[PDB]
Amino acid sequence: MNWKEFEVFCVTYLNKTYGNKFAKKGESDSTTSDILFTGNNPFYIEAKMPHSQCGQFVLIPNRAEYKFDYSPKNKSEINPYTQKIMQFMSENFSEYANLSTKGKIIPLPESVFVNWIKEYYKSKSVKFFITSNGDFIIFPIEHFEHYFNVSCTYRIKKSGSRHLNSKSLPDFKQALDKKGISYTMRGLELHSDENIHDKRISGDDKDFLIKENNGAYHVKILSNTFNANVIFSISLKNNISLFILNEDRKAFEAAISL
DNA sequence: CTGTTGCGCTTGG
DNA sequence: CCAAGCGCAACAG
Repeated sequence: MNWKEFEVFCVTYLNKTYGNKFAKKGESDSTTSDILFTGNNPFYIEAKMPHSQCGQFVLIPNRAEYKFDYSPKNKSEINPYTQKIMQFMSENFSEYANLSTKGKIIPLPESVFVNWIKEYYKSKSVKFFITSNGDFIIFPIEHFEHYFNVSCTYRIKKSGSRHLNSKSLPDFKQALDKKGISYTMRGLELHSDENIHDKRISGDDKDFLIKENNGAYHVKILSNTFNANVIFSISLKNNISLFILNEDRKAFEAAISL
């Protein structure tokens, strides 16, 4: 299943097993965490697939100073582990200053990255993670390293899309016409008997993406922002202590009972 | 009202 | 399986 279905699967399990106290938040909403527990001890739960990413922050190369600057537009604050990562990258500036989509790994001790994750998720009011290897695994954030291997890379990650808008409509129609596509439009709604699902076309410095939903097409404008972020990847361990697993399930049971 | 950015999410070439 | 990015919301203008 995909990540959206996986999160629903986790919420269904939580409500079935522990009562109707858990709610999934909006898909792709970056301002909140995946699952909210309702109770006198409220907290969020992150659902993670076995191979997932797990937080980021943008760094801007300062070529005049040969160091990295923490973006003032980042949505979490510098913690001591952020600072260790920035120090390593800045002291190795020539190795990281040339940004790439392939990414440059950061070979610091894994504990630095685990500690970043623990601080970051604490700051988001996330007390537990849920994952699955065929059975559901629920654990408190302080035990993260017993469940996931963590790595960290610095890579360009293009920013996301936006909806086609009225101002961009002439440019979009011009791009369609140059491609020879037969279509009509009612406002921002596109109609075509051609097979244009997931089609990419461009014009006047705009890259468009045509998505099919309902009974017609929804057009997106892709970003032109290509900044680079430190970003964490996690891989579920194949060998997890059953002793830790069982005590962590009891810790979850305590948290929802407070 | 529009375009930019950073964070969500593993993904699919 | 590894180089790579779109769906989303807050922001500034």
